[PDB]
Amino acid sequence: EIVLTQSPGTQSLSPGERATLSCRASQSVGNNKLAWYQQRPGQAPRLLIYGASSRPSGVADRFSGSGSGTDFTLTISRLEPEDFAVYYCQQYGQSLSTFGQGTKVEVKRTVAAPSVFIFPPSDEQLKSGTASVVCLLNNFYPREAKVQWKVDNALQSGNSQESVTEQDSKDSTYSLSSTLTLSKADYEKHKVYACEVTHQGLSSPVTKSFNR
Amino acid sequence: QVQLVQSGAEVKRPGSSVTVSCKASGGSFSTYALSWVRQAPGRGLEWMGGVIPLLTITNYAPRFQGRITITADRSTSTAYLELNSLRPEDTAVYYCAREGTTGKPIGAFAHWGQGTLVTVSSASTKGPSVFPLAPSGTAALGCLVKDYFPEPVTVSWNSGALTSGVHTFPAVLQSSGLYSLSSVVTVPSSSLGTQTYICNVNHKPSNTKVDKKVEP
Amino acid sequence: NWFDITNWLWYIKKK
Repeated sequence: EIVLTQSPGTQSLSPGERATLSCRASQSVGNNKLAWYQQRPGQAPRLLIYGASSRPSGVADRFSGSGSGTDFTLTISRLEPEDFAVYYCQQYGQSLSTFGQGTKVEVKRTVAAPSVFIFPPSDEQLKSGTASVVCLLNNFYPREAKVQWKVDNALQSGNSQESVTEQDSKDSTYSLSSTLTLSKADYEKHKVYACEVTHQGLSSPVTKSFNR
Repeated sequence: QVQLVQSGAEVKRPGSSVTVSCKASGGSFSTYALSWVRQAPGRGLEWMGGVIPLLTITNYAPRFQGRITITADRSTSTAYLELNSLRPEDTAVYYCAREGTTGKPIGAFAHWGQGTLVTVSSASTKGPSVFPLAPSGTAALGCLVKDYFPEPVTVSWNSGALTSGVHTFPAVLQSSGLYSLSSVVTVPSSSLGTQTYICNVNHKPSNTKVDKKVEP
Repeated sequence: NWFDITNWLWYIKKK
């Protein structure tokens, strides 16, 4: 099986800048049968390059492919806003075709600390036997952030989940939502509900809390 | 010219089999290679296999050899993927993909279907509860859309009039096998006294359509 | 290579 390595898996670049994306193969790709695809969130992939260097009509000429053997490169001469997306390489030089894991090209911007908000459970939800506490981390950059839930200063495990938005098209930030879920009976056993946030933009962790 | 149209979303129980169709319109169906590629949530593309209809020549990835069948009906220009012994990790968007031309074929996949979401789950259709996230220069407020199945849910604010500062998050899959999502908006604190904020939640499978007023 | 078969089918169906 040919393993395709796309490293780095993320590149943070500015509009107008050049991008070069690497695809390294574990063994020689037969007849340079290497393709590149773009994929935007919630869309099917789109072919950019085939045969290592051939560009279909309709693909912008700011995209070019090069390389042979085990060493392939996708070049974007000047990034336009629509070029911030995920790029996948694919080899089809053997009957077992394989894809790389993708490189996300994202917009670099200044570091932004999250604005943190905590929401107690609604009286409506409490009537139903469950309690959900939500922590919002709004408009931060870069994407890496950590949330810890503490209940009466006890670190929680196994009772929270989180998700993160796509990079905002206007301000290039991310946001994150985390939900801590307890039974109503367990929620009523504790007083202090806290979410503790770690991020590059914060010199020390930020805690938002309420007392039940 | 070439258009690939797939069958609709499927919910399948663990251990069952799923069949996804791909109907091609335009071009020549019999002599061009059709592949299936899947993508699990938040993960990469994975080539599964393909068929050349004219020769009935299949080519399966070793990972799927023993659980996959790809067939082609020349009379209807339709290709089919069958995947057996389904497991939760088979939850993915399944795409059909046909090679391009320079016509002379290129191997690489120029033409893609719209994708088919296959969800492998023991859960039954369930509409969400919609709970306010009440606000405490800037305030945050939102709605928690809790315990629904299957995907998707859509959310707007003020019937689409409010988009600035809105973040609707990806759903999470809870230990019950039900989904939960949140949607938030940041607004000026001064607007809380007087402006109405309504989250419009739509879950078509359960016919859950809630317009939740979120107030201080 | 299965990915080369349709190129052969194209070549032989021209002539």
